[PDB]
Amino acid sequence: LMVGGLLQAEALQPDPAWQQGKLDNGFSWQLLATPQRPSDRIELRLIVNTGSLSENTQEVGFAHLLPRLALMSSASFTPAQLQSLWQQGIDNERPLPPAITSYDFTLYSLSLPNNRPDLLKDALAWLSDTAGNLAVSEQTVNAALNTATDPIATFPQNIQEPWWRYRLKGSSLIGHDPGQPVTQPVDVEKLKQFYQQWYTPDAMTLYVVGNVDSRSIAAQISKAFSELKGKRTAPAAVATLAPLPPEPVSLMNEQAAQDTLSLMWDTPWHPIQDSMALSRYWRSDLAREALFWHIKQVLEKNNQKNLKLGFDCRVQYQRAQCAIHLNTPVENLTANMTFVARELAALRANGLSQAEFDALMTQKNDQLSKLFATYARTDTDILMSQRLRSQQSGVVDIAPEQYQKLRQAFLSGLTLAELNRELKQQLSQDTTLVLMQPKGEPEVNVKALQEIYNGIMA
Ligand SMILES: [Zn+2]
Ligand SMILES: [Zn+2]
Ligand SMILES: [Zn+2]
Ligand SMILES: [Zn+2]
Ligand SMILES: [Zn+2]
Ligand SMILES: [Zn+2]
Repeated sequence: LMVGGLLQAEALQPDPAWQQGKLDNGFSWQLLATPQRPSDRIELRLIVNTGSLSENTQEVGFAHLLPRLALMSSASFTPAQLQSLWQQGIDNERPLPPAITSYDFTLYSLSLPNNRPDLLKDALAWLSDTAGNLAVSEQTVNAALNTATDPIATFPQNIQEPWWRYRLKGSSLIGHDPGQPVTQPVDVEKLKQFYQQWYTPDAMTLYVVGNVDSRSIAAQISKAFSELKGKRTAPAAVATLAPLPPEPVSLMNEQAAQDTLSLMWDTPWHPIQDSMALSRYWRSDLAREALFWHIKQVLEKNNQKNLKLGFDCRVQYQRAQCAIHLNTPVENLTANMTFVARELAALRANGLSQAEFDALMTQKNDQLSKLFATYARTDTDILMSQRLRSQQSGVVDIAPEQYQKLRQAFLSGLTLAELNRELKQQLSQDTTLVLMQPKGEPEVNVKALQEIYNGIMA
């Protein structure tokens, strides 16, 4: 017995449900078998770490063009077979385009019916044709440029948004719009060289979610993709944004019905490495949720003329963006902004009441109790999008039993004082006012609006 009287956190566990492997050429794959979704569609995603940032000025639009070629013709397919695949390759809801191209990636997507081994074979053949034997010729390029529509999407979905144009300023993404048309006539030889340079197996990951046979599909993936050649000499491009400037701004927008004033915060994102970071993230997230929740409730009890409120957070380009959106006619803007700003001032100073906190925590405890019920009811495409979001944005995916344990301990440990301090800290960082106006609406003086706002927040 040691004579003393008055004298760590566990490692986070990656979710072992996600089986992973690497082929000898560096091709990566990840598989989530879903026997709880035995009849749901099989989702396949091929991410290639090649986007518009890979393009020099003689290659503008090349990354966006390549996937359209893959829809004109594919080496393993007759026209009839290619059409048959794609007629049966789109999800029943939240359908995805065949490919999405962006600054630092291209994403190919197929959604197959359940219990169709033939279509799984075809899907893998289409994806391997695309990955290593893309049909790049004068004939396919001409055909692609003469389509009535553009089946290839971008991320962000609308690069032309005045908000996006503003947000892009000071970044490395300028002059690399991912959906730009190619310069014609196309140097087909240069296009093929670009494809061979940048479509290398070490820059690819295949993801599969569904009630599949994990033993046979691993073997099929190896046989489909192990012959790909090439290696990147440098790390793949990573798209990064500059910090959001602090100044208020008005942006005219041609699709807006009415104004949206956004109260925004933008900060560097630090991926969660350990349990302590996880807890800090959850405290911050819950404060954000609490505030939105509280304002929504106050609004339901105290109607404000023509106000609709929105709230969201995203992690993208290594930045965390959290926004409160006030959708309002311009005639009601100052009143509606004042309504929200007075809530923020009160929450900054005093936070939640104990009763409000206890309500919140009952609700969060309820949601946690529903964890596995929610999971069982989750469509394979949602499982897939969650995984890609985790992977692309660096937001950690942990074993669900560990999640349940750590989240329970977070909720049971959290005090009013702690949540209110987090609220105070968050709201003590100045917001950034971003006003979107409809085209044709007289410009609002956002400096004046900022002064009014500053008055309330004093
Ligand atoms: Zn022509
Ligand atoms: Zn396009
Ligand atoms: Zn938003
Ligand atoms: Zn309040
Ligand atoms: Zn689905
Ligand atoms: Zn277990």
